[PDB]
Amino acid sequence: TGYDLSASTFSPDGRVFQVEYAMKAVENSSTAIGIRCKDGVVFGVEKLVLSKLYEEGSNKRLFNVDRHVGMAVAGLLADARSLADIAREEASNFRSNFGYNIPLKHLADRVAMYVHAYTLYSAVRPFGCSFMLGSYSVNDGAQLYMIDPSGVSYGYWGCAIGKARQAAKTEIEKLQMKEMTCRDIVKEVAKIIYIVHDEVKDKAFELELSWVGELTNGRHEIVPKDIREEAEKYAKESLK
Amino acid sequence: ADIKAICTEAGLMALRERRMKVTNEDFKKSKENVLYK
Amino acid sequence: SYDRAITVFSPDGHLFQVEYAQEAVKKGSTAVGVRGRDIVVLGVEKKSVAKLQDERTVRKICALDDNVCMAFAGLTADARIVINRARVECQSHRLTVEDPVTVEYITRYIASLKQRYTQSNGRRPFGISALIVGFDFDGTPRLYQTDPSGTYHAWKANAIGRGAKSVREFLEKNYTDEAIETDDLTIKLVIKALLEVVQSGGKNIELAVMRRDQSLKILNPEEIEKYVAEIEKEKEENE
Amino acid sequence: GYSFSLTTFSPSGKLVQIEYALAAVAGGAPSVGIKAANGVVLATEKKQKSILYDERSVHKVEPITKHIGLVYSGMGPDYRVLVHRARKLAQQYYLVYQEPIPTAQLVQRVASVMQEYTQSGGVRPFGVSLLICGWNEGRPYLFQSDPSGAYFAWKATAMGKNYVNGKTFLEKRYNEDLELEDAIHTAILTLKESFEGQMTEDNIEVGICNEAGFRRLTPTEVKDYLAAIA
Amino acid sequence: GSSAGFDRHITIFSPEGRLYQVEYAFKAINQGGLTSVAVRGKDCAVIVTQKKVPDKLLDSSTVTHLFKITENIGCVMTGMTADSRSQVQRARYEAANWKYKYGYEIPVDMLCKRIADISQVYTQNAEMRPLGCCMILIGIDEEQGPQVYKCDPAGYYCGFKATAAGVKQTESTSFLEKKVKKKFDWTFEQTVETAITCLSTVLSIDFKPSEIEVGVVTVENPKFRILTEAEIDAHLVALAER
Amino acid sequence: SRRYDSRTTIFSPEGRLYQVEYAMEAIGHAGTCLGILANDGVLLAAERRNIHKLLDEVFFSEKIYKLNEDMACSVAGITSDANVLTNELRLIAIPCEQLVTALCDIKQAYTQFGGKRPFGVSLLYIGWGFQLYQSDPSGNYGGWKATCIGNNSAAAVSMLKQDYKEGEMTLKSALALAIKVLNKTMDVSKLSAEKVEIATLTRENGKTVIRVLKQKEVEQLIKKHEEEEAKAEREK
Amino acid sequence: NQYDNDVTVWSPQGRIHQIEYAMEAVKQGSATVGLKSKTHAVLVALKRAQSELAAHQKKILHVDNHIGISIAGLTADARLLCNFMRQECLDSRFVFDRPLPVSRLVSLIGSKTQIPTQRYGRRPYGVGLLIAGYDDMGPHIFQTCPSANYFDCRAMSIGARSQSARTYLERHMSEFMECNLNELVKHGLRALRETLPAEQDLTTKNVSIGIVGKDLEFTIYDDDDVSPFLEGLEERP
Amino acid sequence: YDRGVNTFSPEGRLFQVEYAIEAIKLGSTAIGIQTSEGVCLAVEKRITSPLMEPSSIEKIVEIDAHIGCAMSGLIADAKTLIDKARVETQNHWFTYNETMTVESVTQAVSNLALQFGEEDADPGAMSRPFGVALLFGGVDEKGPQLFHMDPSGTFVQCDARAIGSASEGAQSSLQEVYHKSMTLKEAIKSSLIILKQVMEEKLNATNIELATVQPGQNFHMFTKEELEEVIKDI
Repeated sequence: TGYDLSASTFSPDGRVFQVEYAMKAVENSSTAIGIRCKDGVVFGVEKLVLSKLYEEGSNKRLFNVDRHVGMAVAGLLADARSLADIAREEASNFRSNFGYNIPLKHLADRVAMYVHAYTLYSAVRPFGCSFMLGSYSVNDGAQLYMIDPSGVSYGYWGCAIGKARQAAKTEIEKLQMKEMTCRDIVKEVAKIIYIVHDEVKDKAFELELSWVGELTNGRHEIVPKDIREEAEKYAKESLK
Repeated sequence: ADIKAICTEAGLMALRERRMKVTNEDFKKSKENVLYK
Repeated sequence: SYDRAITVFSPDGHLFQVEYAQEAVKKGSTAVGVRGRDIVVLGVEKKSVAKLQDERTVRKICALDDNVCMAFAGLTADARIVINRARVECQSHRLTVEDPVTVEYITRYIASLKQRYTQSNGRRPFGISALIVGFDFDGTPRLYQTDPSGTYHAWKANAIGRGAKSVREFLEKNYTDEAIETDDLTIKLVIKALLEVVQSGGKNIELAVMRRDQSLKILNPEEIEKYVAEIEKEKEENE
Repeated sequence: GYSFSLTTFSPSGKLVQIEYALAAVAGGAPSVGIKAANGVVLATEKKQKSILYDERSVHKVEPITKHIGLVYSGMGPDYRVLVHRARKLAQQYYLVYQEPIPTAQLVQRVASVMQEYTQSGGVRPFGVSLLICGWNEGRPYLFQSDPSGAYFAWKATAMGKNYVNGKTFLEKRYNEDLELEDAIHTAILTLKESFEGQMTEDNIEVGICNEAGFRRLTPTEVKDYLAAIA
Repeated sequence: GSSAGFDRHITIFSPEGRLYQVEYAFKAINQGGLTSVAVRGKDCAVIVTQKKVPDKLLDSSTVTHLFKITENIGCVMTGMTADSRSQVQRARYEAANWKYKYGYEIPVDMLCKRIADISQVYTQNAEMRPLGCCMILIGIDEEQGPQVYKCDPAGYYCGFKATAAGVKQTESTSFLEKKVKKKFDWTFEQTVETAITCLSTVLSIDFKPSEIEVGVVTVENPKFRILTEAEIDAHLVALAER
Repeated sequence: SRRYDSRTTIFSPEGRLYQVEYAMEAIGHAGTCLGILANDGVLLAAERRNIHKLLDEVFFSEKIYKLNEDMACSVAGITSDANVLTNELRLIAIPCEQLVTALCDIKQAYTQFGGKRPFGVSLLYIGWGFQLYQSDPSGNYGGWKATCIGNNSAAAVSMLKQDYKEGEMTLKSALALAIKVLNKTMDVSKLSAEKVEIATLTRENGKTVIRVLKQKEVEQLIKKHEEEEAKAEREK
Repeated sequence: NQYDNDVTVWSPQGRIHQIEYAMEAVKQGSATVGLKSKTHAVLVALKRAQSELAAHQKKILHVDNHIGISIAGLTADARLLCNFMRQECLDSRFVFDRPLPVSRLVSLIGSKTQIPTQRYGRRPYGVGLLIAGYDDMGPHIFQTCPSANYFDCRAMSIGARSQSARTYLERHMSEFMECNLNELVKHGLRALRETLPAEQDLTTKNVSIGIVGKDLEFTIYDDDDVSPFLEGLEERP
Repeated sequence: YDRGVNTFSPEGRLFQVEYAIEAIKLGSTAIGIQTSEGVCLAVEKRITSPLMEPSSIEKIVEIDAHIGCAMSGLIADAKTLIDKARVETQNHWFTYNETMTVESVTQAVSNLALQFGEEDADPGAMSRPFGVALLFGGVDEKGPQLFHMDPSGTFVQCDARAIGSASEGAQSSLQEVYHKSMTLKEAIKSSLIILKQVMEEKLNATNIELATVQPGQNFHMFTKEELEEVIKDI
């Protein structure tokens, strides 16, 4: 009909279809959940292996845009990596100008505007990835923001992005995330990922785990393998 | 078509003036009708 | 800036914008050039001669330099840009090499300028074809023809314009060493070639000549009418 | 940005986008300008769709210099862009000549801006027609700048909705001996024929130019003029 | 409703003189499904909008359509959330630039008059789409007093005694028009009450002190503040008791 | 971008520039503009289409513009595009042919590269020897002894092709010829002075004089021609 | 369709057809196999000849002293990418006086290739790269896609009929780590044999092998130098 | 049209690149043979009129004293590629005081191909591919070498490559006559035999071009007298 071929054209109902179509790429990717607990944020991504040939660590959907802010992505991975570099350069510029680690609220509000800038013109296409940014500091506290391809950034207590987002959200709501800590959440984040995974559908997933909290001194790090395996065992046992 | 229209109109000018012989003035007034206006 | 690919390859492998530009050449007035022994000749059909038109301003034969002149066929506005561009480069070559430009060089530059417009963003091809004539520094007469694609060839005698095919067929049969023996015979060959497509006669013929160590000379209508009488006279004795 | 012209010639030799821009002008609020012997008047229908709108917040009749005024008929946002450009252009003339810009000179500069958007790439013509009034050399001036960029010197004209009948009304009601006050009376009368409902001091905007310069009539002043109508 | 060419895809005129792309941006304001109401009183201006938190997972402290453009100027955004933040960020930059360049706080009228100028370019150049958001600035002027200005995607702008934007804009406009007809210079308490009532009556929600956001500017304190749930509950309690 | 591009500066399959031809159609619907060369001066008679009786008469001429001290021009087509070309024309100004060629290079540029629409203006130039020039949106320019552009230009050129005695014309003969040619071209049977616009260029005291004939002077030309035409009626 | 003419148009199914169309250029290219061990990372390529009177198109290109790639797709696009990675590897030596890590290089070409897949009028790099390198982290085999998405692979095969080699690589992926250099190259040659038709065979003319190891520079082997590797493997059943 | 220049087909083909490849089939047939004694280049002028001077049709171009190029397809497009080749050469000589290898010269010209774009390109950037196939032939450290270039930027060394209108027919005949160990005289003779069979006109010393680059000797344009000597046989 021609109303959906550009991001600079509005549908007669006032909706930008190119941005909506870009959101569909996120809904075709594997789910990535992030839960904000009392003293941090834990990121869990269901990372499938399309073949046994890829090494353990390929297609890392968990990025480190700053020493205190993580990034869990869903959708097209190339634009996820490009937005990770944009988030990386936004944090570096903030430190090089103001002299301290960039707040998550400002980082989310800054990267989202770059994402939004690609949803206005026909010269560029909207980003095909949605990502969650998590951080922890003693002053600001645990924060978790999700930015969609349109450019909407909202703080979250538990968020899920991907094809199993809707099922994952229901499992997150059961959790009393405002009271438990990171060490307890990492077990549940694994459990939610294993529950929403479809074994008859696309199978052979690798559980990617990351967190940032007071137990890491406000530093976003990959969950240690020893804790990660313990979380994996708890998740597998929960499926009976 | 313009040539035939020039001649046909030129004869019509002679028919108006009740003549069988088409003059240059009849053809001259013919061009200003079919080609112009 | 407008950066759009006007000239692109057709699926068959043709540059249609180049081909369409060549079609505009086929709608222009017939220009005929004959390269003789000691003289080079350019003959251009004057299309329609309105009595109220200043014949000086409308001129399809222009001198790029003191030893090189060309006649074009196509879009009149497009040609003038090429002529001015060539005229500027004629002086640039003269200031650098301290020698008048050879007929190859100004033909090569014009053809290269034409090709650049068939492979540049935002530019449509020039819709004119040029008949470049002149003398080199050694006095060798040279005649060259360029087309909107950007290709150039040397011709003993050639025609461009609406009646190019018929005149070139005529030139294929009458261009001999005898027919270019003298300057007058070389002049008569162009008129014979031009009269094949020009209907009324010498009134619609604009002929300009250039001799060795001499500037471009435009023939007055009486001189052309004098020549036309000779061909008409020579036609009777051959019957 | 797009580098290709969005206004092109139709096969019948018309700039079609310009004609559609003029259609937007014909759908705008009526604007009437009358050039009297001692001044010029500019009147327009500043009627809002509710009482919630602040009438005095946005003015359709805006001054350009101390002696030049604008009033439009067409798209509101497009007129504010042309107001700033005209005010910028007047300052450029004032800076280099140290003399207030002539009314005629401003129209040419403003119409050149309007013409540019007809030929420039990736842009549409302004959907307004500018009625320009001024006072130079002790003589009143009134001009109209169409979306196409062509400017006409008008003794009395009307634009916007119902402008065809408004022009006819001015034909039988205007003479070169009209004074400024009678021109205001005639300008209000021209609006009234195209006006629907009742004309208050707030739903119409009047601005006049004389030797003292251009000033927009306050709602109190317009009320006094409106009383003479009834 | 005639069309000729790309008059529905780029900001070019229709045969009848219409910009459909700009019109479609107005329908984009209703895509969020939220209604905002702004009411101006004798010495205060109030912006009221509904906040929807579909799930407890969302941090309700972040879902805010009320933005502090500067200390003395606040706005409520209706439409696309992504486009709204860009306008707010653009409005903040222009407010800061005005303070630096001119030495005094930017007037409310000139703030959108700039913003409407930016959004007008979107309606004239065809390589970008209009921002599908509506901006309503409220602030206390030095001399004119309380000011309310709606700032639409088309580059239009006007002052308002009481305005509304969103899905229920015309339903709320009729309600506010009736209240203004009574010609009452409302106090600060009354302006909040009529703003809450306007959103309450039109939507028929009977608001709780977690479902709307109230931002007020008063002459006594010409600064823009967000009403807390405790402060917002006092007005809702006052509404219920009367 | 590619979708919305009209591709103004491209070639039609027949080798034609459609935008140039369509612009040339706009001039055909414009006001009639004449130009006649004489031995002592050049004139430029243009049909006035701004003939509304509420139109103020403030400018020196409506379609006749002075480019430099030695040159005057008249336009036909989009009047807004004419202002751009006339403003540029004064910037370049110098010989008459040089000025026309310089502008025609600008006009040809819009028909070859840039993607913009061509300048839909045809101009008639008069200057000091005495010469008359006509330009087209394609940038094609040519000198003329007598030529016309605008409404019924073909009809006017035919009249000039028959009644322009080459070489043996003064201003008075050329001025009278302009009125007679304008009379048939115009739909008005009277052709009052308010619907026409005549400007004459002459050399006086070693200086070029560009003067627009007053309404009183034109009425004498209309009166003289109508009596001269009525004199021919006495023959029949 | 209307969603496949540009790389900036999202299909209603959340796909970019121009990106996927550029991905098919790799599938049109000849098969290359890249596999690694605990100490080596080799590349085995099957060169193609347009005619028997023309040479076989080179498929393995030397990028740096420790990094080597095998191309698959548009040769001109491969040179544009290979020159870029050559410059970036050279720039690391000029600044840090250290070899550029392979993981840190593919990220750069994964971001360099992402820009054209998002801007109007640009096209994705119609080439697929199999990057083999050695650094402090050990041997690496990276596969580069025209979609600007790269994979850190134990053993990958790209090109025409490459999935037949992916099967062989998957079956014998367990014995890749502990096998020596000679056995590692033979596995790639055996894997590359699966991409050939039944009547064809691995010959010195159409086989190129590139090796990078712990103490070994990246060297490319050709017709004369493939003989020490080709004679070991037995004829296929 | 709606399609841009840098657009991929559903089969992974660059549309403009494939279309430019079809343009070569409309050009004249060029034959290049690589021989241990040297590289021979043959091409047909395709005279279309007796008045046209055959000397003006230069389809074999001296790139340098040790390398020559034969062109087919759009001759006007090859001038830009030839000029860059003649500029890239003498730039290697300026900086390294040595003659550039034939492979490197072809590689440099190949990079010019595919450097065409519509948006986000330099003002001097090209808009369409070069619809000309080049046949570089010369002598270097590796001895005589013949390289074939196509509008796709793909260059490859060829023992005996025929490009142009009769590329399909001449290549089949080339395979039937080419052996690795022959003399240059046989290579010149065989190229003329194949050309004579594929030309529309009759083969003579004025409608063809023959070029040889021998080791020690320089690039040499065969004259009419030299051409008549080999044509008089067959």
